[PDB]
Amino acid sequence: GPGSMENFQKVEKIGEGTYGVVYKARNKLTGEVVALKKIRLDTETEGVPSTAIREISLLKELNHPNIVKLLDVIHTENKLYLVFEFLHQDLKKFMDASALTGIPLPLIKSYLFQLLQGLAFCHSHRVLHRDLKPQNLLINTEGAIKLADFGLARAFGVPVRTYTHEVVTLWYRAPEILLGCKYYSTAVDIWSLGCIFAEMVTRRALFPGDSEIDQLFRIFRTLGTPDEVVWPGVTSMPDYKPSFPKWARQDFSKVVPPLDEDGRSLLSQMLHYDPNKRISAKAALAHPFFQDV
Amino acid sequence: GVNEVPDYHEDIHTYLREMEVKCKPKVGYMKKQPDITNSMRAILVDWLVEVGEEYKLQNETLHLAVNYIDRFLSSMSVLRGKLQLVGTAAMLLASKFEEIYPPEVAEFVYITDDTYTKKQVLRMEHLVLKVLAFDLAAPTINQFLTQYFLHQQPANCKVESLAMFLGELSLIDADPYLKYLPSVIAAAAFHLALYTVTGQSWPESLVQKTGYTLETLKPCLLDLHQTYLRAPQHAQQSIREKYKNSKYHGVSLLNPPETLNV
Ligand SMILES: O=c1cc(Br)cc[nH]1
Ligand SMILES: O=c1cc(Br)cc[nH]1
Repeated sequence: GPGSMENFQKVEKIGEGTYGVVYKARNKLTGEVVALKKIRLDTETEGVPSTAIREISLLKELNHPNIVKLLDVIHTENKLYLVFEFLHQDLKKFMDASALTGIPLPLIKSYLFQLLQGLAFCHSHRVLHRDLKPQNLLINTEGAIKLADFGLARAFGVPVRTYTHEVVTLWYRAPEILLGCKYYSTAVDIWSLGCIFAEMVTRRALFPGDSEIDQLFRIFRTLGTPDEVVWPGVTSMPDYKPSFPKWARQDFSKVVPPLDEDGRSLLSQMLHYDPNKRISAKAALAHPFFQDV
Repeated sequence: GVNEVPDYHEDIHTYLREMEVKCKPKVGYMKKQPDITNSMRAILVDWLVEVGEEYKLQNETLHLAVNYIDRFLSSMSVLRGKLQLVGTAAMLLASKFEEIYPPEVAEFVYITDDTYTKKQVLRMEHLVLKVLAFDLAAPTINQFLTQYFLHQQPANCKVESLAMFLGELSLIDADPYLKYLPSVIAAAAFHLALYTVTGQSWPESLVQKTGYTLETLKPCLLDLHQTYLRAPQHAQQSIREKYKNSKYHGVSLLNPPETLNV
């Protein structure tokens, strides 16, 4: 709208999603460093892809310090460039590359708190993210962390209706999705963040399944196989099976041993089986875990 | 439970109220269109209802498309020959936004009886995106209705379907319904549906939520009551046909009340 490509100087390639590549670039007039996401449309025979229609439309609304900021959209006849604020790294690379003796607890706290602020803002604005994972959380040099990659996101109504099944990268996917439930809601994003919290502490994925059924069984062996008492309705869910093994819930202090009482408390509330009892982002912001952020 | 987002439904309602003002078409645009009329638009929307049925699209998709059209026609003059092209592109965009499995472009070309080419549809999709600056997450009548439904005691499916029906009828007639915001039409529809099926009225709990009273809703109620009474006579009938179906509890067959006692 405001910009054109002539004011940008590409610096280097920084990644790629589908539909194309991401470059780091510099605005030649203002000095601003940006990420340019190319979406190729001339190759597309179905016009502008729905992932991009959702990403652009939803990100235009979502203005928050912990959500990656869409600065502009350059729409040529043949190409679409999304101009974003630049952030140097994602949380996955940070975990791998630094964080060899760990992420210090203050930084884990700061990050989780920010992630929860970002997510609460999404939910307050009728948006499910539906792909929260460390690769889609970007950090800058100042200590901020921000939700990114809204290609899988969706504007919901209240109450929710049936949306796309099999969303969320498997390791971060909530049990209600895995059991084929007719409806899912804001709670699926909380589940992902719970997994991410754990992963920040250990630097390994909490539930690294190789399949839908393996993913379920890994959750069950950690949190116990759910029944009607812990999760009313679970046994009536489309892909629940009576033959599921009945694993005992293990002590939660063995799930993430280095984690303190407050951390354990918050983590357990994020990983509650029942989507109705699972803590909201809004409510989690007040958890005692964050008192010293 | 969480499917009703208890912790967010108020924030969401407030935000939608703000956005429906932003996403509002110009009330008087049809008079500024040299070559098209309310009647032509009624034909278009009625056809989009059929298309919605033919492809088993969500009702939300239909409402979004109508929003896109009305905003587009608020700044772009269109010849009658191209009105359907705008509508086809709008329905495509709404489908890509809202549907799990949107129909392919080819199917959208097919339903225009090859009046247009695939290239024309795709170029109009771009133009529509440019004109709306990609602001596609617009509040609809339905987004408000579903929230209002949560104040029923108890829930009644004929009330819900009847309200949806009345809300859809309002899409057809730019005069008078362009003057009313989605949240107001939804309120009028909900009250009228509730009153018709059960004799009850707009509940106090929704007065609390919305700020709207029967006084506030009175003008819209009076138009919507007229629309309901006249609906068998209207030139466009696709919504009545659609809501005869058991999917919507055959609500279009319910008799409208002769008076409202407001
Ligand atoms: O490096 C990046 C990538 C995206 Br996408 C957005 C901001 N920064
Ligand atoms: O391997 C499995 C086990 C069960 Br029970 C159901 C599906 N697949």
